[PDB]
Amino acid sequence: ASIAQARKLVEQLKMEANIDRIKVSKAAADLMAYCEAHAKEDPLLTPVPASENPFRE
Amino acid sequence: VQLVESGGGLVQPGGSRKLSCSASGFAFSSFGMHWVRQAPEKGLEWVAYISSGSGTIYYADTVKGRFTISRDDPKNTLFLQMTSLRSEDTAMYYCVRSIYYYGSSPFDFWGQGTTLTVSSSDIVMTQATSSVPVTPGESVSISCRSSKSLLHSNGNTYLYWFLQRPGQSPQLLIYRMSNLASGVPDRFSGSGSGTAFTLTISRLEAEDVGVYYCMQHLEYPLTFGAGTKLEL
Amino acid sequence: PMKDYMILSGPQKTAVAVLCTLLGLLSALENVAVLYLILSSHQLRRKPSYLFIGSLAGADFLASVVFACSFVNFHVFHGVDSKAVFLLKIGSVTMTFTASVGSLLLTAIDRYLCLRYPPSYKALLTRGRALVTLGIMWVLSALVSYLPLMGWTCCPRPCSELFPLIPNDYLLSWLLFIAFLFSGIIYTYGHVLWKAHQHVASLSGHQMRLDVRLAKTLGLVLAVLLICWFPVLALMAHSLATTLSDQVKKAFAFCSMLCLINSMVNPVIYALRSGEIRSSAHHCLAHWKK
Amino acid sequence: ELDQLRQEAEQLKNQIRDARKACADATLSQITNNIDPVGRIQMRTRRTLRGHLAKIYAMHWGTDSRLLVSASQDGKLIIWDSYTTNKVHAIPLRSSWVMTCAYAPSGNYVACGGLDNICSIYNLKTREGNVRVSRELAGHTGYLSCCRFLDDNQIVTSSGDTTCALWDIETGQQTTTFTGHTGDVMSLSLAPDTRLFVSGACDASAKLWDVREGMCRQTFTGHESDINAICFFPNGNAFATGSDDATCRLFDLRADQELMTYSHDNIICGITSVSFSKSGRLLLAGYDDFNCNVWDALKADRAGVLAGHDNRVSCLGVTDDGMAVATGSWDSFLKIWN
Amino acid sequence: CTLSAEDKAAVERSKMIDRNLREDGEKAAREVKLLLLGAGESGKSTIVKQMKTGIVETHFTFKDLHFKMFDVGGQRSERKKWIHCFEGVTAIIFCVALSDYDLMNRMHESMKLFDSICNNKWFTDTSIILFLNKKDLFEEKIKKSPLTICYPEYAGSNTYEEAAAYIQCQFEDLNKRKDTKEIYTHFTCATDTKNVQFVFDAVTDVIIKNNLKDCGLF
Ligand SMILES: CCCCCCC(C)(C)c1cc(OC)c([C@H]2C=C(CO)[C@H]3C[C@@H]2C3(C)C)c(OC)c1
Repeated sequence: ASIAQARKLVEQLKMEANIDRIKVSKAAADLMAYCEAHAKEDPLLTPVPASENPFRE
Repeated sequence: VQLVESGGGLVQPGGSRKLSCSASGFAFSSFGMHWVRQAPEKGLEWVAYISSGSGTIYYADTVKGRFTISRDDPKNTLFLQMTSLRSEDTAMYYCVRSIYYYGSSPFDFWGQGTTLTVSSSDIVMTQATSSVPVTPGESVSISCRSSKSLLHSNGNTYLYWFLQRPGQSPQLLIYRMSNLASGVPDRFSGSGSGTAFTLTISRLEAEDVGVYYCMQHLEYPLTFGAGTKLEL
Repeated sequence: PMKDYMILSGPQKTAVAVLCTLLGLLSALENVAVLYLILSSHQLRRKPSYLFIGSLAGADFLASVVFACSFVNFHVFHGVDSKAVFLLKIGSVTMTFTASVGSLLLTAIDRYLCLRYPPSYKALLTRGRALVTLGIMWVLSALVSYLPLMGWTCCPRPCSELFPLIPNDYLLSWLLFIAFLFSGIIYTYGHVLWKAHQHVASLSGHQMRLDVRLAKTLGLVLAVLLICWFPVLALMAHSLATTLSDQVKKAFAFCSMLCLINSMVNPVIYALRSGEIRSSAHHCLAHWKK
Repeated sequence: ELDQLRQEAEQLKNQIRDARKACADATLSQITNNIDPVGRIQMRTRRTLRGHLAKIYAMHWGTDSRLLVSASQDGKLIIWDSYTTNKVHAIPLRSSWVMTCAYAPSGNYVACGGLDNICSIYNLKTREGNVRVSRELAGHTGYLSCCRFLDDNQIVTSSGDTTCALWDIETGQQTTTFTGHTGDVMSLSLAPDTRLFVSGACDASAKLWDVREGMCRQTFTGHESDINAICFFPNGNAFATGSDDATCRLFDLRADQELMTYSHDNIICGITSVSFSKSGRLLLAGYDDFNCNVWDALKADRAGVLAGHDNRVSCLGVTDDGMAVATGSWDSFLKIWN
Repeated sequence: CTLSAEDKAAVERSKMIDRNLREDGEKAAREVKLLLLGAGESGKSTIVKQMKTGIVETHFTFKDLHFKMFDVGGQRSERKKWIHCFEGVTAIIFCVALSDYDLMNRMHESMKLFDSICNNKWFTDTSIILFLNKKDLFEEKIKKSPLTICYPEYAGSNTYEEAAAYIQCQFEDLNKRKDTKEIYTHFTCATDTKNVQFVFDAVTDVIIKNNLKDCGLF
């Protein structure tokens, strides 16, 4: 019955519990580095000249 | 998709005749339709154009006030009624379909055509090479030059290339100066700069033999050019 | 020449002056308030009927300001008027009042379309169609009203005592026009009540609320319109026929204040009744709190 | 027995939580405190897209960052030229109840679905000049909340049957089914590299799925209510979620936890849409208060607000080039901001 | 005009699409949409038979009024994540079986669903055309089984009229938005053929009230 479902849940949790986890600081630094590296290519963050902007009216 | 045409034949000068272009295998209502005229030995010349919904109807200066073009969307048929025919009107009239939206492929299909033989401020395009000898498997570059720059402010260079095989209706090769038409092999390529344009055919085959035309679509006395025949 | 038309004087002149000035001021204030409410609603202005009510509010505003100014300036101020300006004033008063009755008729037609074609009321009356019928009503009212500025200027003929420099031809023509519009209102509302009663009877057969509610509201509107406009129309008819030489001109001068009373009662009886206007007023008050 | 299975499950969950806590040495707020503020960013409605006559429930920018598709309850799927506000196509839907729409990356197909339990795929660049149903993929026992395109032949769909699936379009069959959610899946975001996707359901959890082996890799919790929006970070190792709890949360993949929570005391309304600006610095979240709030990903501070709609902002997408932000709302309008 | 020939033609195509969209929108505006949210499965099929997949759309006409009905009971999912799609529906047709006061109790499940729908934030103004089906079975069952099994408090006798009135009154009190919406009650059965006319009358009343609210009279 539901015993099979519970066993499947346990197997899934075991699969999810053996993954390699990196330090949260490294992930934060990687996200910061990605945001800083591509800041120049972000029209939303840094406004572009009116001529460059396709949606000018 | 097939666009069969009727009408034509011997007509006394000064007479009247109506050509019919039956449309099948596609949505005739949504497709703006054209009439391109090809003289017995000369090139292609644009005659008339009726938009979807018969909104805007445009004519050539030669046939203005003398030709009337109308369509019956429920019947899926194009009409080109023309009165007071001159001798310059003898030609093979083609029925050309063209839908217009972002990324569309205007002039994609050309009907077989109907032969009519009457009894006895435009952007001119020049194809200097009237004929070029060709050996199969080689590469050639057909050149077309425009009087007025065909690069609009929208960023699209409105230049179209066509191929007319011996005894066949024209087919679309490149639209907007670099866009391979659907079905055309990837060997064809097109380039330009606004006033001068080229078309390249790498690894040419027997099918590629024919006459090539360049058409402008920037303004609407749509002007073709004298073809470049590619013989072996 | 208006010397014979001078009848209002004394402490009576002072009382009617102050009261009519307050009438105009309060009417203009509330009309501009509701007009701003509909304009700045940003959702009620899209509705085809609330623009008809906004036109009624604007016509009432113009009526209040123009009639108050004209009456005070001409009677209690005893201010002399020139031909062009006097005729323009008469035209303006007639224009705004005829436009008010036209807006009332347009609302009547709207409320009749609500019941005659329920499922297609939104389709049969869009914002653009409402705008075009509003425009045609306004231009018809303006033409009929400003006729005596251009058409007739009291050529040698009798001219009505009650309206200096208005030939009795114009008075008769106006009276038939506005009688026709009032008849349209009282027939449209009658058909609305009849249709509501028929619908309520039809619903009751399978299973006294809608018909009674419409009866109350439409009856109040028609009753106030009649008790405000009918006396002055009756006096105008009396002026058309009688020798127009009596003290009843003083009675008319006092009684036409019922027209400004109708102007003041129009928005409380038309827009304040609607819950959308009240909700927009609450939102406006909340914004004003800042 | 069953009791020992439950005990093992809860012990494993406790072990996972202990590992998460051990790996959580610093907060993203601590690391991103020294960096410069995002600044007051103000956007104006560049274009307004009229024509819809009902509530817009989904939209999706094409890869050209010029053409976009909008879905509304009127049964109309309109393809928009954002540069000129020109309707290119108006596909008449068989079922007017549409809650998702996606533009294929190639640009040849557009798929929309909803309460009909089918997101039908439409062939745009076809002969005959008419948009026609290429394939009506059926097999879901609930509403299709979001179906997105991997290629021209594969499409992953999120349904209310607590099951997402990958469909092979030509064969019209479920290649792999993704099970594990205990609630209705309401959002679905594909990775830029299109090898895995994360789906948010009403169980207040977001699960990462591998589109090849077909089994969940990671389960992310933290929300107090149903998740209605999900979006991948442009880098690919993070994703943001929006729930009815009025909070956006950003989760990371390689550390398997939550980095920041994006909430404010003033806002209590749910979040229907979440999208990331290019470079991932800006997190645009569509709220129920008729406002498209613009957060900063690195600092929970609120960069700006896109207050231009009269009803709930159901859908929100950022162009691939990152030049425009288009927000659709239940007012039958599709405003593009820049 | 700074537009090329192709741009002008694209604008013309956009205008044609706009015109067709407006035509379809007017057609859908003259469309009356109704939600058929019946508790369980009792009273749904009988009604859809008398008056003529996630959603089973039913279209029918009566007195030249085009009605569209939606049978969303087959969704089998969370109702709160798609019930906002039906916001703005003209009326909600609710079917309540009357023979299930013996078959928790099925009428209590129906009352719970009535609470969920009649007091839902998306349906504050949407009226309810409540159908109390299975009349003959109720009449045959009440003479043997009293109403007390379903409702513990019932001062009325065992007569059919009093019990039916009590059920209707109960379902009326289930709603708290007395001013905004009105519940229409019809005691129908399999043999009844006036259900179409009742739906027409109730829908016309709902449309009249909505129009008068919009016009500002109310
Ligand atoms: C023929 C169309 C009539 C439209 C309705 C007009 C009505 C509201 C009934 C009116 C009443 C009235 O005094 C009672 C006046 C006065 C104002 C004067 C100056 O401005 C002169 C004309 C009389 C006056 C005091 C003698 C009116 O002047 C337009 C108008």
